[PDB]
Amino acid sequence: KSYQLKGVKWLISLWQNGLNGILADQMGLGKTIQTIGFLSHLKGNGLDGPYLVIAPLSTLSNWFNEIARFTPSINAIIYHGDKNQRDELRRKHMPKTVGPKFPIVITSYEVAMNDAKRILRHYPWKYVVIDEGHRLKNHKCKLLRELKHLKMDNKLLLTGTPLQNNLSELWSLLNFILPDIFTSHDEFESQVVSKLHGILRPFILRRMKCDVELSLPRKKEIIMYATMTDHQKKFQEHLVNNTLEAHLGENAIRGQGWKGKLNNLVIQLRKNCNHPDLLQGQIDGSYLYPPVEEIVGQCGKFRLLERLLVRLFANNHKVLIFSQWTKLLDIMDYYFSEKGFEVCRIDGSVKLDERRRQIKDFSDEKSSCSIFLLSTRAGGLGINLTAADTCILYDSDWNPQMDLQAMDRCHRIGQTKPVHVYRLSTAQSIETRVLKRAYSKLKLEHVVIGQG
Amino acid sequence: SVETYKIYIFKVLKQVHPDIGISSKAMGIMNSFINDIFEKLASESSKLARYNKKPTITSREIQTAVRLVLPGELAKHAVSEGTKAVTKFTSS
Amino acid sequence: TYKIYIFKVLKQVHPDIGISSKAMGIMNSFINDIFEKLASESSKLARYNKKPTITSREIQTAVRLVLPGELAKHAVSEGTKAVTKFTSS
Amino acid sequence: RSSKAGLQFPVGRIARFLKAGKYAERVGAGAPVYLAAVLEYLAAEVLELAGNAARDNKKTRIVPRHIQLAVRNDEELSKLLGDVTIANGGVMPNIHNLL
Amino acid sequence: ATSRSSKAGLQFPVGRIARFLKAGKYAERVGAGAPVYLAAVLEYLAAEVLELAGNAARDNKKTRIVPRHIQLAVRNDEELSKLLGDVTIANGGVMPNIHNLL
Amino acid sequence: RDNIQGITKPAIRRLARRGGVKRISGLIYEETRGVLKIFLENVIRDAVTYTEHARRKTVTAMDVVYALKRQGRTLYGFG
Amino acid sequence: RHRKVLRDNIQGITKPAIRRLARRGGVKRISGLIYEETRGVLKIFLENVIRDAVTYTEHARRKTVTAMDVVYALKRQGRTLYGF
Amino acid sequence: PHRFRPGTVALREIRKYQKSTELLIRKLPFQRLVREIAQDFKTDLRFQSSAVAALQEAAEAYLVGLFEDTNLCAIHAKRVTIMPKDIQLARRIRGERA
Amino acid sequence: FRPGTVALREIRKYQKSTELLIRKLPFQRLVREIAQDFKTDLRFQSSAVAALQEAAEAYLVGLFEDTNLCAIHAKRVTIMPKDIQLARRIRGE
DNA sequence: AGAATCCCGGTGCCGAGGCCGCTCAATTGGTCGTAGACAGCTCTAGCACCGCTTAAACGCACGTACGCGCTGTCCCCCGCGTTTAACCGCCCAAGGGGATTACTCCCTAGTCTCCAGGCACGTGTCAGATATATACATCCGA
DNA sequence: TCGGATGTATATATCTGACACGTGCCTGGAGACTAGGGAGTAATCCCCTTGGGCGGTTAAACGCGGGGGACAGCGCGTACGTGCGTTTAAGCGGTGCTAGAGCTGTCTACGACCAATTGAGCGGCCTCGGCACCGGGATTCT
Ligand SMILES: Nc1ncnc2c1ncn2[C@@H]1O[C@H](COP(=O)(O)OP(=O)(O)O)[C@@H](O)[C@H]1O
Ligand code: BEF
Repeated sequence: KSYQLKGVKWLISLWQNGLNGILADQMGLGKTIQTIGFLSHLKGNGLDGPYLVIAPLSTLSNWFNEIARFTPSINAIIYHGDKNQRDELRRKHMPKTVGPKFPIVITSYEVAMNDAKRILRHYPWKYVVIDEGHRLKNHKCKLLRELKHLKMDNKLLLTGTPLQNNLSELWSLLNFILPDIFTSHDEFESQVVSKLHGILRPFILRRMKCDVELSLPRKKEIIMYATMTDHQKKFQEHLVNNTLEAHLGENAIRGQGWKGKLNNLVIQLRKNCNHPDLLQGQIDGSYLYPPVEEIVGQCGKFRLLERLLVRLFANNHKVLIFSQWTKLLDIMDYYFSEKGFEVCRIDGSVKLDERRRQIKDFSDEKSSCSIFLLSTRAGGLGINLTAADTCILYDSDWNPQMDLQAMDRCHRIGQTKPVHVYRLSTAQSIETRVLKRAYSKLKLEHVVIGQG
Repeated sequence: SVETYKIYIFKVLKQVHPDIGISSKAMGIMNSFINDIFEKLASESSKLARYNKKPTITSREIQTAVRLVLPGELAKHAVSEGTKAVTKFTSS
Repeated sequence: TYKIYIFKVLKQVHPDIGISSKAMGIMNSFINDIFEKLASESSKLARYNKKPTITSREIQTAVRLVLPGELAKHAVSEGTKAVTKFTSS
Repeated sequence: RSSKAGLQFPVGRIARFLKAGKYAERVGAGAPVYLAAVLEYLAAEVLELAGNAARDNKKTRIVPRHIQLAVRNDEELSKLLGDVTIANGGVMPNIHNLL
Repeated sequence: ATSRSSKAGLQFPVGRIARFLKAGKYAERVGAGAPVYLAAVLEYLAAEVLELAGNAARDNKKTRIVPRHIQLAVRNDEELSKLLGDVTIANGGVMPNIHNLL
Repeated sequence: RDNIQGITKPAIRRLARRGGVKRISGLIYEETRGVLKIFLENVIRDAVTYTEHARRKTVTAMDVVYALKRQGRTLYGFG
Repeated sequence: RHRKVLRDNIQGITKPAIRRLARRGGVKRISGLIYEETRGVLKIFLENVIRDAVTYTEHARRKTVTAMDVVYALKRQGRTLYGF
Repeated sequence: PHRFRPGTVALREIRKYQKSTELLIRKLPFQRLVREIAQDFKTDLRFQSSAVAALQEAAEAYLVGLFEDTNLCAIHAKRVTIMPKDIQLARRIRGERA
Repeated sequence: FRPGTVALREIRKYQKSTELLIRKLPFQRLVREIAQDFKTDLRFQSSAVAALQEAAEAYLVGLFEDTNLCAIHAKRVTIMPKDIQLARRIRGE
């Protein structure tokens, strides 16, 4: 907790100079067990005044829970939903009169964006705190426009991956967290590496997973390729050439003359490399999910998952599965549910309070729902799964920092068992192209880390 | 780079209703109307010169293009005004 | 008039049928009407693209725009066959 | 040029348009003048009706609805613009043989 | 001096079509395949109508095509009735049509 | 001159019979007499304009065919 | 067995939309067989226009249907469209 | 006396006039009509004798077309008789003057 | 309210407005499926699909208001598919 | 009597109107060659008067069957309320597509030279018209 | 259900006047060179159509009274169809006879082409108020 005591030493300092800061603390530690600490440091004597917290739907819940467990009594309230939010607005506390009962205002990015009018009226907010800074990495996003209408006399940004894509996301954030850094001229950084470290030493504060305490044994991220099977090769060529919509149209049970999905070959070849059923399910209606239930073994990457999982049940340590889409997680669930495994799943389609209890059950150690399906953006940010021990990323791309945030989900203060990561992939395929692109993006990331 | 009839329609409107203004959608509607009418009259004049054997489009067959393209009471005024201009153009 | 040529085509499809003096007038009017429809559609097609030449692509698009579906489908093949025989042979 | 004629439209641009579209080989001198006068006349008769329809609605700026109403009331213009649909102009309100 | 029609294998006058395309100045220049294509299309349409008219004349047990037969052939067929939708063949007449008691 | 009455009732009945009609009401005749005059006025007003453009004093047979083609009514058989 | 969640696009034109169109036409009562008749005349009209607007696009060597092809296709059928 | 039932001599007339191609109005009154109409636009006119023929044959093909769809309006309304209502309906959903 | 009184409310409400009565996304999906049978692998400008909807809705509104003259001619108030067919029979479609 | 509605004070904000630096369009002047207008003549083209025949229009009487109104039944469409899922949506990503400008060639427009077509006019040879005749088929009334 | 009134449908003829070839010049073909440039086929930067998501929350879908509109049937009587005996007037043929439409010859004016200006308009800077846009109450309503 020492680091977290240096985390509260530096946000009490920021409060002093009248500065704004980007808490880029390492993901998987501190942050919130450090945000509420600063918030009690001021709620004591300094009160709360207009205090507003905005965060992703999944975290809002975890935050309320943490408040209920770390702080003895912080008047707080979760302003979630619409129309039902109108009643709690006043059964909250006086309109603008801020007393020892004025409850902490916790909202979401949608609510904040859709009805800023309501909160626009409130006094200069003592401290607006935005949980996931990456949300504002675009300088034309409508949330940013609506976020300026608020009269804010102080700002704060929490994150763990400040830059992911390029430097312009650093540029857009700065202007926001600190408009004293307007610099709306492409920036002057572009030797210079040191010059950038002069501007950024004052605010950015990052730690590291190694820190000092052993706690979490080192993790291992390892890539285990698979060999594309014959049928997938047949599908791939019939696309590299053409007439796939027709050779497969030979069946085409539904949507006769199914639209040639000949767009962005990369994508219609990645979907193949994920599982060929995705293509077959559309060209031919096939109301029936693969009835043989061993046609799933035609996918090479599926067969490597299966064997991995049989060897990881040999020990039973709970696994984690990630994917880019939700059709593919669905195929997986079908497959395993036929064998009989009990699965829990939280994608974006599932509701909020529904997914919160699923975790509260998955977190129940006695219950044997070991498997846990989870889509990237779905619930790869803000969820503690110390119960699980192994993360399998079926597929992820276009932004490497997307994946990391997931791995940490399992690997976070309190995870005693050492963590592995199994980035599956298919050798000599479109997947490797993406893998190399990701490596390129990381290359940039490591030049950024050398900067650090 | 893109030429239209915006200036001239605006000046005509200020000449008719000194205080009314016009939005952009209505301005586009009015531009399209003028283009449509120009194309109609010009194509009819060309074809009508082609019926006779003449390679020249004079003013007196802008007359009859107008009398074929415009209906009744609308043409009898337009024709008149046309003659007006031409007289004031030449005996100037 | 096209009468000569019209008569030739008749003696190809019905070698034993003749034609009344008025029916040949009808056929002449029909040919003169179709030619002018196609030649004006080609003119518009060339002017919409700012080209000063009416090649055999303007004629093909004018046929697709003017003739009804199954009729246009066969007219196009006839014409392309003629142009191929013209240039190659 | 087109100040000697009392017109508000460009005779020079009209002549450029007429000679560009290759409607004929030679274009006379009174042809752009005649065609530019008969266009400002039609513009002036549509705009007056549209402004009158604007005045009734207690408005000071014409909108597409006003052009629609002005065209659909008058008989001559409705006969001339009989197959045109003024993008977003509504319809002329009408009820038949029932309350 | 072989004519253009024989080179194209047609019966219509490719050269006279090219002259008709020039005169009237539909544009400035005219390609070398435009009149061949246009003449081939005109011959095709002519043979279509004449074949239907000859069938209609045989059906009426005649051997000479008259306007009535052209009317019958045009207004029986689908594409031709669409194309010649609003044309009046003179000295032809409407086809038989009685509906209901009327 | 009452030359619209020269379109007699038997001729209108003949036209209706060629149209397929079985019974005629007694008020059809004055309606038909009026809707024929409008058609003729439109066509003749265009034909005479074509005539006066040519500086001729005789309405000819293309003036009529051109007037008809202009109003959607193509006519074959007259040049 | 699950998975299949598809419907003829023709239905996306819903009964309330057809009633709104009829109400703007002046109609007071509507039989229940109107909807499948309107939904069939609309498709005929629409595929007559798209077929010409795509032909106008194939001539120009383009791959994008522009708002001007559609205007020309509509003018070919006797209906003029002002304002784009 | 031997009479026919009402509407049997009318059906043989429909068959008679739908096989012939002749011109069903008297030629002189039609010419007087068109001369009276043209007497407004220009006075002292001359009519080439093939122009009045074109006019007559353009005018009857119009009335025959109008009658065969004022007879679709009558059958839509559960009748066999045509009244002026049918002509007005037909002309109004053709746009002839709307 | 009694049957037939909030209908006239709708005739009055919808003849004053100017906005579009078909939902945009399903109409776009329809116009895309009925062009797959002329040219595969085709894209539309966003203003090309707004122009198709403006013309289609105008067409349907214009057809509904003479389909209503046919129903009144037959002494009814309810439009039936027989009326649409009479209206399209005479307009020429 | 519970339901329907306009007008009048309160609200922002972004599109219409001004300014602008400009550069490429439209003006003035000057030549040339060939479309105008025009005058003269000729021969078609149009119109009009007359007498005769006969076919069509016109008036009329009956009678009937089709239009129109009134009444009853039942069914299906409308209005309202609840619950589900979809369009107007915030974000994500690569891309292909689309209007740009490049020397390069060859492919149309000319100016001409003659063989070739075609169009007009002068003749016969019908073949589908028409009238008389003969069955073979159909409305009609009882 | 027959027997009768006619109505169309087959078969004899003549009889045109037309449709078919064969001439005649005379204008349009095709053929050969030359010129200019108009496409053609490249190379590049981009604004731009094309997938996922993901919320969410209007709008769509479902169901339930219950009346009011469609449709069938029945009666009456009025207007239109059929057939017959007059009454016009269109339509065959003969006279002319002017008022045009068509072609050619001749000169003067008018429009295309081309050089050198310069002030019109177009794309892109800002700035403020007439659109909207919200509650909040008096008034109709069926
Ligand atoms: N200072 C602390 N005291 C007690 N438990 C702690 C402390 N820091 C971390 N933890 C435990 O580790 C978990 C992970 O830390 P958390 O604050 O959730 O991380 P993150 O920074 O990702 O939000 C906490 O939920 C809690 O159980
Ligand atoms: F709140 Be932590 F980033 F999971």
